[PDB]
Amino acid sequence: QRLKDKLAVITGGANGIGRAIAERFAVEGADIAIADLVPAPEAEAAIRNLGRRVLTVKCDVSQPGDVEAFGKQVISTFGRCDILVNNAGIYPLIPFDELTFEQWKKTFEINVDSGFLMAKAFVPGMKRNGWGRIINLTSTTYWLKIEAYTHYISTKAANIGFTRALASDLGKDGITVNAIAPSLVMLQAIPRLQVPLDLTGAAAFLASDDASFITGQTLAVDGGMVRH
Amino acid sequence: QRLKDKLAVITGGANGIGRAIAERFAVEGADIAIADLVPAPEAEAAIRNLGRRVLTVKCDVSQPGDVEAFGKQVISTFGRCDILVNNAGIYPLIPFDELTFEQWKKTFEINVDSGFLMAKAFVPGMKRNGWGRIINLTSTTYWLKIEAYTHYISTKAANIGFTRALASDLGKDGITVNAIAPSLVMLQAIPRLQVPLDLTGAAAFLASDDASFITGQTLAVDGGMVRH
Amino acid sequence: QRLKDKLAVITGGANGIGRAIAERFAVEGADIAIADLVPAPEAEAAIRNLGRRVLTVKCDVSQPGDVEAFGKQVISTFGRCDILVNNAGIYPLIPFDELTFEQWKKTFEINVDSGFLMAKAFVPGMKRNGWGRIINLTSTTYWLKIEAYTHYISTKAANIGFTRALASDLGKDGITVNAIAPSLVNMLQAIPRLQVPLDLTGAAAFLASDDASFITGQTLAVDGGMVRH
Amino acid sequence: QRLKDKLAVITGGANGIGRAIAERFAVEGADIAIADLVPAPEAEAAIRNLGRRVLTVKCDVSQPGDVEAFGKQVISTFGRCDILVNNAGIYPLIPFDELTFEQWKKTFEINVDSGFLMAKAFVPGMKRNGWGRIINLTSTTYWLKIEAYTHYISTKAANIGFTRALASDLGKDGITVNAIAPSLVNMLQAIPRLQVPLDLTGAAAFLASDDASFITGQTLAVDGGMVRH
Repeated sequence: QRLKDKLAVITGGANGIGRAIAERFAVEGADIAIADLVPAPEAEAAIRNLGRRVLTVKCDVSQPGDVEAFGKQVISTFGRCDILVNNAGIYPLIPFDELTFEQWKKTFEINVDSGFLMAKAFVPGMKRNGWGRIINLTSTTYWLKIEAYTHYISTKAANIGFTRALASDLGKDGITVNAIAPSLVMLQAIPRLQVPLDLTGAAAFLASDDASFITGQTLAVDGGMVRH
Repeated sequence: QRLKDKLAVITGGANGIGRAIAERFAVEGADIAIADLVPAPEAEAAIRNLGRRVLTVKCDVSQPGDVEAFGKQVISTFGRCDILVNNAGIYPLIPFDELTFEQWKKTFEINVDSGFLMAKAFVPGMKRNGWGRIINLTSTTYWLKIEAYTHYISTKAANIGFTRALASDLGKDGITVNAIAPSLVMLQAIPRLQVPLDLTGAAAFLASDDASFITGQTLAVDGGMVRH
Repeated sequence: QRLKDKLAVITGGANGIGRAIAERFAVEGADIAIADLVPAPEAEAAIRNLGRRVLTVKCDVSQPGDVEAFGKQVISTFGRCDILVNNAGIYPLIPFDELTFEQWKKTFEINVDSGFLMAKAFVPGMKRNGWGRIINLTSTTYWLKIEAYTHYISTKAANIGFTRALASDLGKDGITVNAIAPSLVNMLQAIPRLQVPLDLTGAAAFLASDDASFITGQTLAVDGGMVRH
Repeated sequence: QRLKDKLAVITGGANGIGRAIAERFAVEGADIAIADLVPAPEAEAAIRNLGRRVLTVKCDVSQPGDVEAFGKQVISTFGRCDILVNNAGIYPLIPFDELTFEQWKKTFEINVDSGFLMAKAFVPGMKRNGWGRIINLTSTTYWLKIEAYTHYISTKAANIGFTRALASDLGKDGITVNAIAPSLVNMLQAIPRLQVPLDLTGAAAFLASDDASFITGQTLAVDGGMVRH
């Protein structure tokens, strides 16, 4: 258990990749705090069945108010967040001539602001303790030619810039900041369909002390399609 | 005259790199339209000295209303915009601990929303004429370890995402979308400081027929410091 | 023990990073085969102390004859090779105006040909077993402005192309091919302290495990956050 | 006439992209020196028709003797070499299990050594005069998942490393070193149409001109917007 006595936060952790990472971290000894719009009964039962503590909060991660309240709550309950996984995000297909400023803005609020708001809430606790991990979810579409995702790819690129820049800011405090880039769901080197479990090993590795000298990096886990 | 009979819009073109690019484009034969919060007397004089037309409009490129008005004025005055240079942007140094959500948002509104708003205003005209050029200014800090620029580097990264994704959406309309990455102003291969004129060649190149098959790319002009 | 019942080959494993990776792999439960110019008594003792099998062979990894002989010996001795770490390499500083074709050629033979020769020797066995891991050591100097390394950086870039192209070739065989980029032996890093061999071992073990079965053709920089790519 | 009174050398300039670059440089005012295994009658005609001087030398760019002799002849003929375009190279499709060390080696000798040998030949003069442009041709396959090109992609990656490292070595001497990555020749590109030699000339002329004095160590992909780096 590489994450023993650690409290990990996963946004959008009620389902999909978010939940997969949450459980993997729990398996590795970490207690869990999930922030999402919908309830996470499944994740909660699986995590508790592992003997781990878990808290689920209904929250709109794009709203400063909800994130501040979520942060206070997580701090009151577990006292501190050691690992922050910014997984929350939307990816609607929208042709450029139909893309409105409102849709564009909404995409940034959910995909980018949430990671910033969450960092503001938990970095202080990490700095005080001299150890921390922040993992941002980006996308391989960042390196691919694909239409109707101008708003989406712009935010995913922002996630990488956020990762690199924040890593520079927090590197002296024992905190690493990295990103994981899954495919958006032949062109891959490994002819296998991607599944959430394919990303849990990388997340666990990055959140462990086996990667303490690794920060500001983006690790693509996609069967070898993109190269960077 | 690689830019003969074309109207180029340069946001934040009153000074610095924006101004240098505007004048070079004029030298190449293009009429100019500048969007900025301040007047551009020096720029106008240089452009008119080249026998080219110029229009400078007081405009807050981050505000939908201003951009929409700016767009109608440009179309009414020149009929169309063939080249859009999204150069406008702010880059204040702000340590993460000091960085607020308001400053974070403001940085995105100026550095990222502007490019989207301008594209929405001028892409229709380019598509109709079957030719267009959009050049986004980003920053080499995107690949550098430098503190106090989490907000800034996140937008600079978004600019690249925007470049790559929009390039894919408009590639079939005869419009190319590229980005130029100047350094922020020993580590360089070329031992001398960067000056505005070092970037004009690349901009004129990307805006001409010599680069009609180049799109979605990011060109670094920094004396050989970053490599990507 | 994620590497239990695995035979891992480490080139240039008698010292430094090579030796460190070999020992960590042994800790993970794998047996070890070392190819190097000099003997590896220290590494062998540490590996045996962990209760693992270890073989060291005098070998110039740039010579096809040597590598071929090394391959046969490893296969005979362990039955197979599941993990190949192409660590071997040199990095002499040589100003361009002083760099000769002989030196340039020598740098490629050791730094690039070794990895190719080692792959030709162990890939068949991996393909047959339907599982394999190849890890190539490159360098962050690949993304850095630094003089007197035109030969070195050229080979380090080649290591990456090799990594990417071979990953494509073997993607259907259950074999992944990735690279690790350490800094070349403070204020320029996000993490201030100096890099130590142990900083790379965690990354090597991860890539060699099932935790990275869907990861291939990638280059992982472990340098305290200096380079970004 | 951005290249007015310059002497440019283009390896493999008898046909395809090489020739296209040669003719464009001639259009921009430069005299031409071509190194290739075959004659360039079509190229020589067009260039002389542009009012420019041209020299074509039967030459195997992978051999030190040939290159050294080519350099002396170019300097002896024009008294200078301001621009070097390392365009020569081969790209045979070869599955990994069939790729031999000999094939691997030959691919490096032609695709990589040639660039080095030409630099040693012309860099001294560029440095002495304090102005120079070196342009290396690489390939977008460097960033693409594609099989049977392990040898090829490894050399194309070497070209980028060479470009980056040499740029650092020559940056203080008024010399820039950059690379152009054309696609190896529809819906995979942002601009659907097929790539043609002319698509690369604009970038070649740009980099070799004074419009790119502050650009060095970079790789410019010209492929219709397929790859992104």
